[PDB]
Amino acid sequence: AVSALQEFCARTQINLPTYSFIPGEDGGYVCKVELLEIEALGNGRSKRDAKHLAASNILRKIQL
Repeated sequence: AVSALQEFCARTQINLPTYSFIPGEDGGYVCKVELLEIEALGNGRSKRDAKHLAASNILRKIQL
């Protein structure tokens, strides 16, 4: 998902997204992504998983 968002950003000539991670309540990981003043979260058992989930969510918000 992250690659798709970064590619999207390139094609649309906008800034790249930034990410931040916090411990999840269930012992997993929660990721926040910020781009063009849009926020989205992702929830998974790893930073990898959460990062892509967050990227996917924010991508839809901006792209669609």
